[PDB]
Amino acid sequence: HARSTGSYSLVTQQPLGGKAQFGGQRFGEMEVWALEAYGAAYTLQEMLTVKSDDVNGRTKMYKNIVDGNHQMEPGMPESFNVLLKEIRSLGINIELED
Amino acid sequence: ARVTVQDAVEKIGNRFDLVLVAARRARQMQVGGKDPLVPEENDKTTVIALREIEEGLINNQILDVRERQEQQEQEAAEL
Amino acid sequence: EFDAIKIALASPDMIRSWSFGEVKKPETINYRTFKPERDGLFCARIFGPVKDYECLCGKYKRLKHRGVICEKCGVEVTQTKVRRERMGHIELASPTAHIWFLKSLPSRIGLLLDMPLRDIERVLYFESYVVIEGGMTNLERQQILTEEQYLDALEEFGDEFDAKMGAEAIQALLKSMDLEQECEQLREELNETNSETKRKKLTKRIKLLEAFVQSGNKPEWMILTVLPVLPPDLRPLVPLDGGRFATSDLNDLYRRVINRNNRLKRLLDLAAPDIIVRNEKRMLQEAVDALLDNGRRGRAITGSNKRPLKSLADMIKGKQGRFRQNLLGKRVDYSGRSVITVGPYLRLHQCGLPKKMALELFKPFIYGKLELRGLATTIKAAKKMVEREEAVVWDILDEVIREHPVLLNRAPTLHRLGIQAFEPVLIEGKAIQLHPLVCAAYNADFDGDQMAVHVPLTLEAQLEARALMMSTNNILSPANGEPIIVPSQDVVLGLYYMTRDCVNAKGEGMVLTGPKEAERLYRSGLASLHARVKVRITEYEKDANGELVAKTSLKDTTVGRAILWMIVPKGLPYSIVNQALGKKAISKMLNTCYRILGLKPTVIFADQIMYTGFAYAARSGASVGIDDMVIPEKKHEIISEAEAEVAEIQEQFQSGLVTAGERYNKVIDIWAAANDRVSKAMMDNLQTETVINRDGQEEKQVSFNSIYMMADSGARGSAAQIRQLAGMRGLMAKPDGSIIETPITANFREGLNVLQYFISTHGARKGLADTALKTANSGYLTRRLVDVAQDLVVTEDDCGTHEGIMMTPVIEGGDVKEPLRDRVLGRVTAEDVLKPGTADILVPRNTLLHEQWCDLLEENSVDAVKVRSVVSCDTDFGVCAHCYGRDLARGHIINKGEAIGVIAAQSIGEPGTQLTMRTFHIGGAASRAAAESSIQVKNKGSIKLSNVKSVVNSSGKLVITSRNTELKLIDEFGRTKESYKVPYGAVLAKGDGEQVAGGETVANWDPHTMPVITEVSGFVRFTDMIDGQTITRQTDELTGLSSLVVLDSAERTAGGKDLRPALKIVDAQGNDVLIPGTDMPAQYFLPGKAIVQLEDGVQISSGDTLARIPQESGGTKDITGGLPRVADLFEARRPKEPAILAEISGIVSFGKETKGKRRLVITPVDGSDPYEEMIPKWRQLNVFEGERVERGDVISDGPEAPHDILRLRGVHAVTRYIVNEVQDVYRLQGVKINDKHIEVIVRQMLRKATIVNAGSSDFLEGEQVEYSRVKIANRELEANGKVGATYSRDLLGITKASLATESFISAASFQETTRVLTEAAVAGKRDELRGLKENVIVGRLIPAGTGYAYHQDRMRRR
Amino acid sequence: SAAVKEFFGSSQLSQFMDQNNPLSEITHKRRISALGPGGLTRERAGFEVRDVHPTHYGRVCPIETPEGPNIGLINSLSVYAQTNEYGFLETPYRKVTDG
DNA sequence: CCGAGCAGCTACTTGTGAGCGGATA
DNA sequence: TATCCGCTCACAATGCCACACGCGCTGCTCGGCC
RNA sequence: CACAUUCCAACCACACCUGGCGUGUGGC
Ligand SMILES: [Mg+2]
Ligand SMILES: [Zn+2]
Ligand SMILES: [Zn+2]
Repeated sequence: HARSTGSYSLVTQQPLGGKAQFGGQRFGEMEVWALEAYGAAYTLQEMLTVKSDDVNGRTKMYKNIVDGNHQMEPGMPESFNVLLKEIRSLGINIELED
Repeated sequence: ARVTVQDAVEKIGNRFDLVLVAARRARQMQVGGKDPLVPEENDKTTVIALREIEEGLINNQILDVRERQEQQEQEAAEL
Repeated sequence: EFDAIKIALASPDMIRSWSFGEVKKPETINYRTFKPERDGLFCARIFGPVKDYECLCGKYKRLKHRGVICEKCGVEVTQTKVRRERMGHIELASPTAHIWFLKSLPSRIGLLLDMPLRDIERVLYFESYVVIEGGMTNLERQQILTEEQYLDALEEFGDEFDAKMGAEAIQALLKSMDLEQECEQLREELNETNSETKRKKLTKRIKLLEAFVQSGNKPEWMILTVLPVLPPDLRPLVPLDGGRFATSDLNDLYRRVINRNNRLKRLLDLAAPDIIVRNEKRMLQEAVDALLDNGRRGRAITGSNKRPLKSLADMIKGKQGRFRQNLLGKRVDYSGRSVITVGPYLRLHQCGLPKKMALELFKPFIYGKLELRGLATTIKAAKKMVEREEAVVWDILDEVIREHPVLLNRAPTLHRLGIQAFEPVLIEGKAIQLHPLVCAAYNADFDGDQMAVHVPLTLEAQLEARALMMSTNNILSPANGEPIIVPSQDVVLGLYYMTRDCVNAKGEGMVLTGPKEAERLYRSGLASLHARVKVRITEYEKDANGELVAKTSLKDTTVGRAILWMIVPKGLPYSIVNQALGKKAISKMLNTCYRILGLKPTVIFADQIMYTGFAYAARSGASVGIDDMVIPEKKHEIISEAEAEVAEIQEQFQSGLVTAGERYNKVIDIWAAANDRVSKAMMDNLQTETVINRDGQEEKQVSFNSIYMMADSGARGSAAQIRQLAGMRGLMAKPDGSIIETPITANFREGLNVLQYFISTHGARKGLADTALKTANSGYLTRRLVDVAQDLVVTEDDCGTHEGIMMTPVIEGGDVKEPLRDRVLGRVTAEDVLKPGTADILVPRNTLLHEQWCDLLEENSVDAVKVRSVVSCDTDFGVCAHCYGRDLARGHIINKGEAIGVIAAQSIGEPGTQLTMRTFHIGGAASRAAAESSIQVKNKGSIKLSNVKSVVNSSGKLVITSRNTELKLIDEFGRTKESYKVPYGAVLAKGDGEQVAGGETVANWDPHTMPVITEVSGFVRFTDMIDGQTITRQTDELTGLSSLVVLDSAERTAGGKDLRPALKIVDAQGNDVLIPGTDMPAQYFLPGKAIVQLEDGVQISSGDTLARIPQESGGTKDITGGLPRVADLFEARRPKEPAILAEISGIVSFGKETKGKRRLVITPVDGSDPYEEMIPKWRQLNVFEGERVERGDVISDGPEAPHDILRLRGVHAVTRYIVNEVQDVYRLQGVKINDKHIEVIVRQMLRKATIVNAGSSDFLEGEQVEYSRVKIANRELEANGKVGATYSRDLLGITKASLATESFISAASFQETTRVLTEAAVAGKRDELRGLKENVIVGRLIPAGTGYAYHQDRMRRR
Repeated sequence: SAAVKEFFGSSQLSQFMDQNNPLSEITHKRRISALGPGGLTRERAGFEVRDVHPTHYGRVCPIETPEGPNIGLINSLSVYAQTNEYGFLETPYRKVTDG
């Protein structure tokens, strides 16, 4: 089973998996550990948000690739914003600085 | 083609700066519109960049010099 | 873009500012129409337009009315993505408390309000009043009362005395609380009081108050007055099939909360009775604090299916919160998964990939390449062509994967090799063809394993995968310098068959010109494959410079070696091929090839090795058969002799001479000897019966049996496996762990009995379930270790220090467990290594230890070396490259940036899959006693005594009056080879510096007698020993002379407690002996349980056991050295019986007896006794009242604790002990791990510190401050004339280090989410996201790999 | 009726048979579990329930067990094993006289 | 009417760590 | 009044994949702006 | 006078789906 670009979950804009639904695979935490044990900082940074979570980054990356542009934009992981909003829903205030 | 990069690690200080300068060269060759200084053999930009780095005529200092030179050329043309 | 993240409390005004409306209707949507409600949980004007650029009323739907609101609904027409961030609020009528700040254990309010949590809970659940604004009343202002205590006291005062019973009461208490006044009062109280627990409570309260007043927070904000709500689309709610909708638990939570709030408002509007409104307030509090964290209050309410409900806290904690499921590890696009398959033709650098998989993965690249050529003008045409899969798209797919590598990944990832990079070649099929020489590193067998594939997708990514993650660039394991590309069973079996020469075959004795002619003659069939032939080789040797001198010489070798010589490059000599070429042989061949020729030719060398091995193993025809496994003909007679022996043993037992225990032991040892004999017989049988006539009579050679070829070559079979196969299985185990007295006298080839097979499967199910249970513990340990890790990277090139650790080859137990070389290889020396020759600088400081360096060091016979370490590096927030050493995967020093912690945690957790959980190995499973103190020796050397304190007896031996004495053997070169612990009172038949041979006993000790041996001859008297008060007379029966018994502190009454039995070595005149050198009276104060058989007035000997005090020896104490052992070692947990040490030096004594337990006083000559201690009355005392010992010496015999070790021996002794213990545990199994990993692990483990005296520093004495922070503060103070601080390093368990970190997000990702979140919120903490994991959770570049330089560039900006 | 229906339809023991071959049917109907109500959980089971006892001879097979999360908790009844009237595992044995 | 909120009809883990009495000198 | 000890509560236990399935009923009472 | 836009021969925009969570079973 494989997936280039399919649907995304509604709770958070993350690609699905499995074979029944057209979803990819899960980059497990041990995989992240093995990647950061190597170098590949750009590789992890793209595998985390550009290919999975960036609501406005994956579309831009696809448009660049189909136009012959192998350059990326970091943006921001959507699930990070989901966690921000979830903690904000509680009685705790989190905030990004300058 | 390219199978090993050990000689590149011999020519550059480490592997991180090596891959950084290789990515800069690949960006210059693919979207920057620069010609490869080594005749390719049906290879991607990464392979020819690694080859030109291994030949010893392209590194971080040389890339910075080339960037400064193209900047100077831009300003000379603006005159 | 943005800097560090800040977290603090949420003020009600801040919540109202966040809110874009208030939800009042508890309805979500309608049944007939799917449009949202007016102002329900799902609203339009509060959160946003449910559709893109379309209002709710449909008035403003065009792209030109966007940006304004409507006139009836008032919805700002925009995209629906705005609903992802817009929030509302609920205006709570009765302010409630936050269950997090109330159930933190310790709760924030419970410590801030100096009130027990029980009373706060009583007040919160509306069952007992609490008074406020006491003033002129007789009651205390903070006292609590019940309903009766309120109604009986209301008549005393009703105007000024008030007592509320809600969260509003504690809210008013918070509002009516001063910060500076209470802080000053508590500071004065801490300065005036003198206690331990009270002082700890006071300093915790003052730290809490400081965190309040310093950070921008206010206490009264803890009482939630307004409730923020979760954005609607983020709430799981989707139309299911039919009228039912798939909702979320948070929906029901908010529903019930709004309902209870509305009911409470209605009850307040009608002025309900006090009991009714208080019950409604209690119900609303229950609703809100179940919405916050359900199940924490005690009653886990359910919403549907009678299952525990999901609250907001559940969406963060555990393995299913945002951190563990949606932040750290996320599902990625352009990924695939498929079963693995052996690919034997592809090169080591490449791999196979299915055609359909490659097509589905690289769709955007194919679209781009189609749009490039004049093939597809738009995306629709290219998509249709790809779906049709015409003949014009396959070449495009071949071109886009010309040099575009991918990433292969195993499902369980242990170390860096869990993900590798490979160039894909397209194959027609549905499976992934994998190289055989890398699956071994993957630990992936081909029995149905499924692996994943990922795409780089970026120029930087492709270049990194080709440069770093490529298989060729990873040939040395990051744990040990051993090459991880060691060949597998098939290729090594093929090569062993190719090189195993016979005595007579086709073409034996002829001559060949070169290897090509040999290969021609072999493939022609005119000659055999293995036959002694004289050929001519043309080898090449690397000179001092880059020259390859050629030499042609006639050798006499087998045809197989000559043929294989065409594969090895020119650099290697011929002696590496002129062998049997087993597993170790080919491993060392590949190692030498990589060492001499580098990396570039080694890859193709290994590829050709594998190709030739596969080809020749296929051409050979290796096969195991029934006739291949031979049974020893004399096995039957050995079995009959063994059964006769066990029958005569049973006869002896029935004769009543021998008991059951000795009978069982004899049977076990007889069966073990018989099994060893039959295994040796099977081996020597499998080796013989291979005779071939070469113009002679018999030329018995190495056996050519296929099973022997598979076993001896180390390909797949081992000695024990083939022994269980051909010979008898031997002994088995019972449930408890013992060995059954009836062995398995059968084998696998022969029929196995029913009961024998039953016992075998019973014994094997234990080991089978072992790994299935232990994999979870291993994963948990790996996660804990990596969470402790990844907080340090190589950020400096040099620290500029000289401290390190004294590395020396451990020689405990046997001769030596490991040399010094492998323990210093790949490191840098701190000081000048001193050769045995005086004043030698043969190894200068600050130099990396290469291969030739350690070779010369071993040649010079160096015993120990001070090597740089990580615990000694002074780098702040990281380590320096000049203190770690070699990379262990590159042939050079470590670079700058690579995360040492992550690779260290991975290399530590990898052998977890090879460890054990529990076994009968508890150290003395067979037998252990102090009578073993008869210490022999293997080799010849001179004796050396450490901690010298001993005398000589009149019998000619040497007696030892100490415990810390150590015996060492100095060899003929000067180094140490044997080291042993000299027990107290050992019979040292030798002397210090004496030359003794090997094979003789030098010392011995009594098993069950604590010696009180004297120091000089004299006369003994009953000094301070009165019969009937301190001693008793229990007459002997078999010794003639009776024994005077002494009672312990348990049976002795109070009449003899103040009298301790003593022995005074006096002369004939009356004055006692004087110790030579000092001016102290010589007496031995004997404790209880002393057996004095010696009479009075008799001339005692120098060093004779007078009072035989029986010890408690005879039991096992070795805690099982499995995965729990290393887990408890890293967790720094204290053992059951911790071996207490000596805090201060000097003499010791016993004071107040039975103060709950025994007491003890330590009085030194220099200082006083400011430290008392409690000692149980069931633990033996090594030191007595008269013996003076140095601080840090053992008192209670047993397992030691790392905390006391660190606090009484320094930072180096504790880490040396830790690394020695963990390396012993790992080598017991047979797995090797470099010490640098555990070294950096422990270095990270002791990151925290405490203060003794504040001095001129700003940190208080009762604050656990970070080590590097207080260190840089001390540096700043050293720059001036002020004293820095008095810091003390304290060790904690690995799970605590992931929490006591300046970064709170790194701890929130770990377990214990709620408490760490509350602790960071109450203190207004802000972390500079300086690390790796936090940089992932935020989703940016990591300051470890290639992006580390990027971070440096970001630091130069600010 | 609702209780019986939910017990027969949705429980830790009611499961649709693995209808792929007669062997799986036989080994699934002769399957003895330690989970469910009144039994242990695979998450909280020690090394004692997993191990097989010599008393398991002829009463439950010691070599048939699903390797993985539940080793020893899920077993299969012996061939000649019978259910005692009281609810125990009975094994047949031939009576042996003097000769 | 509609909708929404609420009422009658679990215990073989074990461990580790921290907190709360508690009782004894 | 310090302080060790006993009882009680919070928190922890892979990872993936495949399949299957599922959500207290009926009734009663109170409240909402075309 | 001025701001700001302006609603209709093919077609570009109006697309496409349940890991909420649990349990059970099986495999590596
Ligand atoms: Mg497998
Ligand atoms: Zn509208
Ligand atoms: Zn350093």
